[PDB]
This record gives sequence, C-alpha cells and structure tokens, in this order.
Amino acid sequence: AEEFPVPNGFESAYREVDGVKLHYVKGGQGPLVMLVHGFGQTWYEWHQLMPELAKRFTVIAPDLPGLGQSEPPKTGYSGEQVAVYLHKLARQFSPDRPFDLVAHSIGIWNTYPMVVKNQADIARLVYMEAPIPDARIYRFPAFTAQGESLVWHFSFFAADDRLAETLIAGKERFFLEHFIKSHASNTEVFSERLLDLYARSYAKPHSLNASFEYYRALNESVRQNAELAKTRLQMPTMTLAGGGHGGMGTFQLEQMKAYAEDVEGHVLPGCGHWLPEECAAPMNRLVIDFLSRGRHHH
Amino acid sequence: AEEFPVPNGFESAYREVDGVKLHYVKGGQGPLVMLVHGFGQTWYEWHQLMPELAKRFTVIAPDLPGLGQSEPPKTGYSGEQVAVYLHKLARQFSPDRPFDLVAHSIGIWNTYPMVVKNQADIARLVYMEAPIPDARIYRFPAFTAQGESLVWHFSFFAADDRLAETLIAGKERFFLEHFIKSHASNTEVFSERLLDLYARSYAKPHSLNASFEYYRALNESVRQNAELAKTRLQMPTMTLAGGGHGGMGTFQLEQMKAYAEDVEGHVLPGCGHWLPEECAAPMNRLVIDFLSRGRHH
Repeated sequence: AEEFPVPNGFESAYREVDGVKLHYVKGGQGPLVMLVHGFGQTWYEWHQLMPELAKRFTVIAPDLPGLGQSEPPKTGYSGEQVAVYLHKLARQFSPDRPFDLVAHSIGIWNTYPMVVKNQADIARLVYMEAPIPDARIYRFPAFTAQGESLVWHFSFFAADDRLAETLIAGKERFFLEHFIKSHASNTEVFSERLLDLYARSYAKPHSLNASFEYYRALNESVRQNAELAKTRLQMPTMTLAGGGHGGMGTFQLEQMKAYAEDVEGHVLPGCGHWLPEECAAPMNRLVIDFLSRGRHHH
Repeated sequence: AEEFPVPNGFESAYREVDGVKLHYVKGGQGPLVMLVHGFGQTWYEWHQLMPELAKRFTVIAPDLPGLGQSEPPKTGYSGEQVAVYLHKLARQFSPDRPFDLVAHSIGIWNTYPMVVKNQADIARLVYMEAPIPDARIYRFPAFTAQGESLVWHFSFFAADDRLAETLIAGKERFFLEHFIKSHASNTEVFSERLLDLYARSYAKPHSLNASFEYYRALNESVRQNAELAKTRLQMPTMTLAGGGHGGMGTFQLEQMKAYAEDVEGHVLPGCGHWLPEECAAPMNRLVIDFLSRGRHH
C-alpha cells in the first residue's frame, strides 16, 4: 500500500542509506532533480510538478527521514545529519554528474549543509518558503496585532516533555488543518480529502515525533550553519516565496542574498506558504524554466 | 465545596457584580488590599502572603471571571471590560477610601484600565510578571537561541478555531505542569499535589475556555490601552519580576517607567514567573514593606 497516489510513469521504491531505509518516488529521464518536501507533508506535495519536470529530467522525491514512508534517522535530526542521507541518496542516482535540488519548508534545513559542503555536486538550486536556520529566525515575533504569528510553532514544536506529540495525538487532522490554513492564502486548494491523506501519514507515532524532532534540533542547526556559512554558495540559485497571507514575502530572497552569489527571486502574489498546492501552475513554470536553462532531456 | 483550602481565619464567599458571580477569599482588618491572580492559577497563589498582610490590612483575593470559582464575564474578556468587575468588587468593600492593588500575570491586564480610570481609588500599586498590553508585546520573539520563548503562548492561546482548548482538553494536568515549570526557575515548589489542585480548577470546561479568551482579547486590550496610557499613573508603584528562567527580568520596570511617575522596581534572582510560590520569602517581604509605607492597621 501507498500513503499517497503515485503518478503514472513513476515508481515508489526504497534505498538503504547509512542503514536507514528511505522511501522515494522516481520517474523521468535525463539529469537528476531531487525535490525535498517540508513539514506537515511528504513527497506528495510535488506530485503536480513531477510529471511536467519528468519530461526533461530524472525526478526523485524522497520522504524525509521519519516522515512519509521513510525510516527515522539513526544519527539525528540536525540539518547536517539529515543532509548526509539526502546527499548520499541523490548520489546513488547521479554519481557522475551534478544534480539539481528543489526544497520547501524544512526541506531547506535538511539540505543546506550538503549543498554548501558539496557544491560541485549541485548544478542548480531552488529554495522556497522557509528560512535557512540562522540568527534571523530569532527576530520573528511571538505575536502580532492581527493574531497568531508565522512561526510561534518553532517554540511549540521544540518544547520538551513531548509537548507537541502529547497535545496533538488524537487530534492530528484537526491540528494540521489549522496549521495549513493559518499559513495559506488559498485554503480552497486543500480539500478535506487531501488533508485526510497528510494527516494520516504524520499521525504515525514515529512520524509525529520525527516531525517535531526537526524543530528540537533547530538551534543545533543554527549553530552548525554559523560555521558552514563562511563558504558562500556559488551555483545558480532561485528563491520563491508567497506574497499573500502565510507567506515569507521578501524575506526569502533577502536572506538568500547573504548566502548565494548568483541568486534571483520571485514573490508570488495571492499565494501563501504552500506554493506547490496554492500556486501550482506559476510555481511549476518558474521551477521548470529555471532548471531548463541548464542541460536536460529534450 | 472549595477548590483550594482557605487560610485559617479567612472566609470563602461570593459577590454578584453586574450580573456575574465572583468568588473571593477575604480576611483581616484595616485598609483594603486586593490581590489579583493570573493565568494557570487562582486566588490560591496568594495564600501564603494573605495571612501576613491580614495583620495590617483587610485582604481580598478574587478569582478572575471564568477562572477558579467565578462565573465568566457577561460583557467580554478585554482588560477594560474585566476591570469594571474588579473595580466594583473592591469598591463594595472600600466605598469611601482608596485601596491597594497587587496583580500578577493577566491580573495586570485585567486591572490596569480601572487603575488609570480611577486613580483616586488606588492608594498604592504592585504589579508583577507580565507586560501591560501595548505595542511592546509585538516585539517579543517567537523562538530563542535557548528554545521556547517567553510568550509564544500568546499566539497559541489567541489562535482561532478553539485551537488551544481543543488540543488541551483531556490533557489539562499535563499541559499545566509543562507550562508552569517551563516558566519557572525554582521548579521544585510545584509539587504533584499542588499541580493537581491548579489543574482540576482550570480543567473545568468553562475555565479552560475562559483562560484563553483573555488572550483572544489581548489585541483589543492593546488598542484600549493606547488611549488610556495618555495619562500617566500618579500613585506609588512597585514592580517585581523574576531574574531566573521564565522571568520578565528588566522588562517589567522598563515598561512601567513609561506608565508611572513614581515607580521602583526589583528583579529577584533565582526566581522565574511564579514569584509568590518560587520566591515567597523575598517577594512577600517586598510587598508587605511597600504597602506598609502607607496607612495600615
């Protein structure tokens, strides 16, 4: 059985990486593009982009360790630790040439270290909708004049005593609907059915815990990145962010300018945090065009 | 039936104020001092201070509307609305003389408007461990280099769709122990027995909901106070804050300086948010001494 429907022409499969069984969905032909999902979701957030991208590239979309159908990490949930798994997975499929990387939400946290440490392995980079973990995250407000702030969940999820697991267990669907809609401009794109699918996946006990362990390691990731960022990124990079309610707006590109020498950014009006679903068509177009400036299958 | 044990020589009673039945505990004789508790607690947080103050003052400690044994407010949960109930309650017991006020946590939110609107009724004021609702609250961080921040719960509690009640219902005792200890320096004073008492009170469905309605009204309280703060407080004021884990530190006094002409402040080392329980000896002493500068028994 599969947690999410696999697009025609794609395969659902697994690979062991450093003793951890990673799930991914793969299809297409040509140079490799790895798509990395974020919190509250799985490989499936990429299911609309995948068929289009697969016309020109080999596309792989893994589940992050502990989430979807991937085994939890055996090392830890810090960015540097998780990035090893994703880098080695990509290298299994693209040993002889650099690959492209697209990441959303905590997919950014879990890839930045392997990007900065293995720059020759990364042809082009697309990051969307989340800060790279650094001191900037300590500036986001706890509360706003309009109500709940964007990232108070960083504290909720990082809290000890299994605070988040304990409160959310038995209420996973309820919580995820609130969380998704509070970070969305276009809530309509999230059908009750789609919410059901995502909720059932992250409700698996080890996945509910894994979700929050990423946040429990966030300060460690910030400290790791303080050292890593001494080396700027040199590959062509694009950032995307939502310009509507729930989105990062200008923050995404502005932060990335501090990390990357060669970066272009777009803010998508009318879209929030969940770009692949809220603004599928324009997001897909921007990603496909940016990656197609490089070598690919015709 | 009582949720918490009354100190010897005190009485547990109720007063109807504007159609709302308020619970309070009262004892002593002399000029009136009203003690107003905050979130996660009830009048009981004052139970150690109460007998000491009662040697020189008439002491009243009410339960905030909807919390402890008090009915929910009929108007609303904004500071200005709740302050009416508390001002009227105090004035029933001290109709002809100013009274003293001590408030902790959201007790501050629920008293500030009646202090600024009725300055002649307030002889001396002690505020501890919470911001007065104003624009400064939007500057607190969501996350810190140590972990969870002081006031991320403002967002959690204010969130739509009854987010906090829905998640916390059935898990009130677990949640309260985490919340209290995460905001404490001296966590050891929160025995399982004491936590059981506080949890059973706020787990009453209407109390769990009321708790969060104060936060859902927070932005309204900020808007209210923007107008009220055009007049500085003129009565003697003291602020207390914890200097340990979970405490407000220097913020308490620094904010109060913008509100009060006559203010002295203290930061208590090794103490977090829960001053009456974490640091009873020094906190009680500071409060008794400050209030005893004025007329007492």
